[PDB]
Amino acid sequence: HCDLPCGVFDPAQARIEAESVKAVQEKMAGNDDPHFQTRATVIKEQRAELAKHHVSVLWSDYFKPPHFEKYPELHQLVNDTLKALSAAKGSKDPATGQKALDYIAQIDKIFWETKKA
Amino acid sequence: HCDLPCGVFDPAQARIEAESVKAVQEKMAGNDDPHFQTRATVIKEQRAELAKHHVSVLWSDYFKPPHFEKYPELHQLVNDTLKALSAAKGSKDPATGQKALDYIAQIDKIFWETKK
Amino acid sequence: HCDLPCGVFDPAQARIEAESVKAVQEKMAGNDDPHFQTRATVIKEQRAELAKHHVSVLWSDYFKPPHFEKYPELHQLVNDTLKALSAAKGSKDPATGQKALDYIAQIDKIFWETKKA
Amino acid sequence: HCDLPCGVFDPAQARIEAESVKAVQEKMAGNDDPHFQTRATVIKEQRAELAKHHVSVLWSDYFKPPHFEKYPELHQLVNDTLKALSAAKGSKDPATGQKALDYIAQIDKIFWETKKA
Amino acid sequence: HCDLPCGVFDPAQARIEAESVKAVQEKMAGNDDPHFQTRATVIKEQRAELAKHHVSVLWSDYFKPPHFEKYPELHQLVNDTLKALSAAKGSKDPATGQKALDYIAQIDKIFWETKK
Amino acid sequence: HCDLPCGVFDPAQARIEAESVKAVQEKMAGNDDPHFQTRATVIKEQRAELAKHHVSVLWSDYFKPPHFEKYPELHQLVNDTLKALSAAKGSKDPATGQKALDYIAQIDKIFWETKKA
Ligand SMILES: [Cl-]
Ligand SMILES: [Cl-]
Ligand SMILES: [Cl-]
Ligand SMILES: [Cl-]
Ligand SMILES: [Cl-]
Ligand SMILES: [Cl-]
Ligand code: NI
Ligand code: NI
Ligand code: NI
Ligand code: NI
Ligand code: NI
Ligand code: NI
Repeated sequence: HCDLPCGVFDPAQARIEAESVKAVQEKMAGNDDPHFQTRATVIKEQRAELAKHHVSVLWSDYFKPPHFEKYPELHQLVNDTLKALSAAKGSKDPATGQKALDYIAQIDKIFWETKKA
Repeated sequence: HCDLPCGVFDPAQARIEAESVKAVQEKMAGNDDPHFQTRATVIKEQRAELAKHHVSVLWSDYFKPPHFEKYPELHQLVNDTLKALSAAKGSKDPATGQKALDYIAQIDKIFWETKK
Repeated sequence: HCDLPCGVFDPAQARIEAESVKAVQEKMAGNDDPHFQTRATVIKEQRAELAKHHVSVLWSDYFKPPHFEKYPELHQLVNDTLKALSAAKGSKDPATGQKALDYIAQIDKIFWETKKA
Repeated sequence: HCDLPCGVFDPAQARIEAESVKAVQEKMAGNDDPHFQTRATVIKEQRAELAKHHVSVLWSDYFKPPHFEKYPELHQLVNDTLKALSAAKGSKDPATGQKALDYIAQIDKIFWETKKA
Repeated sequence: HCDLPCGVFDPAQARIEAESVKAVQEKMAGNDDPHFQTRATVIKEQRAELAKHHVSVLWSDYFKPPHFEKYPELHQLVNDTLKALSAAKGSKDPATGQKALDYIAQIDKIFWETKK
Repeated sequence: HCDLPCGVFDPAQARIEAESVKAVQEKMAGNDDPHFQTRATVIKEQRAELAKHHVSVLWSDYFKPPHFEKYPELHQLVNDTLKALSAAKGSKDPATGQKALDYIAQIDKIFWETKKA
């Protein structure tokens, strides 16, 4: 995940940040205080950016030609995942955070299949 | 974990980073090229620091006074965990990586108990 | 402070960042411009976060088991200081920035004693 | 490039970092001092990582479905560019930096065609 | 620009970041949604800070005493440029973004003269 | 120091980071372990870089045109300090860390005068 390569990767890193994104979006419906809303927006932006970075590192550093060969939809899925995270940044609606998580979940299934044997 | 509070924590964040530290240590044992050794040292330093931040965060942002009362040894455990990580930082021996992982696993145990 | 170890520590690093937090809280009371309010919120989150990092570093990298023996309340003190910094992140009230300073002043008092003996 | 979106992007950001990567690799053949070699390796790693981040941001934030439609090789080219930057990180040979630059150059031509009308 | 020295500099790094500042200012004028305004404010602050770092770097790491002698006004220009960027940070008016861009263009002019 | 402006500045931030630089240079003379030498090199690059940021910040965000009028050599002084910090990044010799400190001490002297009048 660090590009040594160390060969340690886990889509859980991207998932956990994306789970924070959604958690924040949900908290934003419960407290209309301007200061709270602003801190939530600041922190959402950061966690969504870290999520994007973890997704991108998987795609660049972990996934290799035989994976792209076996999963020809994987390039586009990764791109759709990043754009869903951007749409989450730009939105207070938890449905957008959830969409990002659903995409990451497709990445995680593919990841673990490639880790098998 | 982002201090909103957002309420999402998982010691897996510390864990995966400390696993990377150990993995890098293991690889340093295999290949003595100076350039590689240096890159491994750079990376190990980053990963260990990240792991420390995650551990420090659980301690300050997740754990609360009722937990420190029920687990009177938790402050020292977290301190020892951070010191273990500093020691893995300073070392190429994967056993130091593993010691940090062992301490993290003690924290994870407590963490999931408090989730019940 | 850099974990080499280099042996250069000073709670002044935590203190100056916590002073910035309090000073930003004080400025927010003087200008209701929503853009200023938002920038102040961005800056206060960052500074408070750096203050927490400096405080954690002292506890993990400077203080050692004999210090914890001699000051059995140091563990809880450091935890309280970080929670006070998080409470100031979440607030516009300078009294919260002050409270974080109060705790930092207690750590600073212990620190300099350990530099004597 | 910041994901507002601000709509300001330029592959020159990724190019300039990748030009530093190569410059460092070339400087590494001229001075065998261990300390110099170490600082060069440290700085190479950083600039290659920033290059990767600029390439990834183009792919995720600037490029859109009609671009991927018109350039069906663009996903793979971006992936090859990132791996070339990783191979540059892992290498003292300026030919690896140059390969990363040749890839970025293909991205830059495509970028500017999509910016036309 | 990375302090090796690597010898690669281009005021385009400051420029593109300051162009992003101005672009964000322009967009703030178009859409008064609070969430959007906040995100624009977050981003503008980051981009402006990055631009400052690039400018400060040219000044310390690229420019040398012979340049400061040939261009006695360069120290003040760079200082003014950083202050312009701080002012764009504090403002939603794209004219402040443009002022910072104008100062950067003065630096770029001098920079390319010294490359000849 | 955070560009709000918040009005909290102290050259002690630059000073403590430059002390770390010098202290790391001194440690490198005491332990020839190649792994230690490399970590010391990593840490010294980072600390020196933070010191340069703190020095630049004072010059850009704290000092103002009347200060530059009263101290016409302040511009060159700040430039010299940053070049001295870069020279210490590039060196193992503590004399270079010391020189960076010497310059910082001169800025600190001017700073506190401007806090009086
Ligand atoms: Cl890797
Ligand atoms: Cl939290
Ligand atoms: Cl230390
Ligand atoms: Cl964008
Ligand atoms: Cl340079
Ligand atoms: Cl300020
Ligand atoms: Ni890795
Ligand atoms: Ni959180
Ligand atoms: Ni240190
Ligand atoms: Ni942008
Ligand atoms: Ni450079
Ligand atoms: Ni400030």
